[PDB]
Amino acid sequence: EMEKEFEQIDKSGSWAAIYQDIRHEASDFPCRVAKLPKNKNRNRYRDVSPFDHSRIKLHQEDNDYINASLIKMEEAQRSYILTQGPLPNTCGHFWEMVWEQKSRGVVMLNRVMEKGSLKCAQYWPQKEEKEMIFEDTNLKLTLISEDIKTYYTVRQLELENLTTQETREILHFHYTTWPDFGVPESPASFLNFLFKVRESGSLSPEHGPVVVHCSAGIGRSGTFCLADTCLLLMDKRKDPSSVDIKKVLLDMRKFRMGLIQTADQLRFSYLAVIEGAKFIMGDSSVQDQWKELSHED
Ligand SMILES: O=C(O)C(=O)Nc1sc2c(c1C(=O)O)CCOC2
Repeated sequence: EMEKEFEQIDKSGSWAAIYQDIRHEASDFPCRVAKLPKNKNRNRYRDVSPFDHSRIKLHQEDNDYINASLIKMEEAQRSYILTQGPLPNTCGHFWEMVWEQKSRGVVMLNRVMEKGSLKCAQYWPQKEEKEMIFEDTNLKLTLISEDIKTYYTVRQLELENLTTQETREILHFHYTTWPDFGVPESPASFLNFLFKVRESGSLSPEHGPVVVHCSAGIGRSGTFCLADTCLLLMDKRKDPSSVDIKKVLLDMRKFRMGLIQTADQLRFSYLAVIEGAKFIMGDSSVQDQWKELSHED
């Protein structure tokens, strides 16, 4: 079990070296388009880029570049798009991505402001009466409503492709108390948020991949995707002991660099997957306990 692994790791206390090891083994593939001079103002961090092979291409003639990747989990049969927090010049690209890729959900794990700094553009309308038009990629976006909980909010957004006037509804799941380079307050509130995204239908192979972002699209997003895929993998077979957590993080880092930013986020992933296995293994009663524990209202 991952659970025995956990206990070994904790008792020796070697999370850092374990994480060190993941970092040393992770793949390294080129990011030449991300590094082209034209794309400088499209990347938020110099040292966080999409790999060329897995990047998302915009369906524009101009410049198809966005800092986003498709994480395509073959065995689990689930994909996500991981991306950075949109910059002020790329919010139009971000929604073009959502449109072209046919996503139904956007999972945001950061606040706009963190640690004194602007981690992300305000890329969605905070009120119904004030829509956003993105003239560059010709899209319009309206808040339809939202559902504010103590640690998270769910918005319903209407996205319109102005050119054809086709519209779609996007669900936005905003986790607002997961610290940059930190962990959730607990596995319970993490799982509570994750199962809310799952319940909503957005992960569900009739839609495009869910878009997951934090500020860089690697630390908080990798943690979220790692726990989700681990639980999925375990569901298809009903076999916890077939899931190798480190190795699934390593399959994911084939598609985007840097997924999971610290050893305690790695450690939090084992906690999350070990708690969530109770639900996958057929005690659905823990779901309701997570919700209590989480203090959602
Ligand atoms: O938002 C996250 O969870 C995340 O991965 N962020 C990251 S990863 C990363 C940075 C940041 C940041 O927010 O400043 C700054 C550059 O180094 C790597």
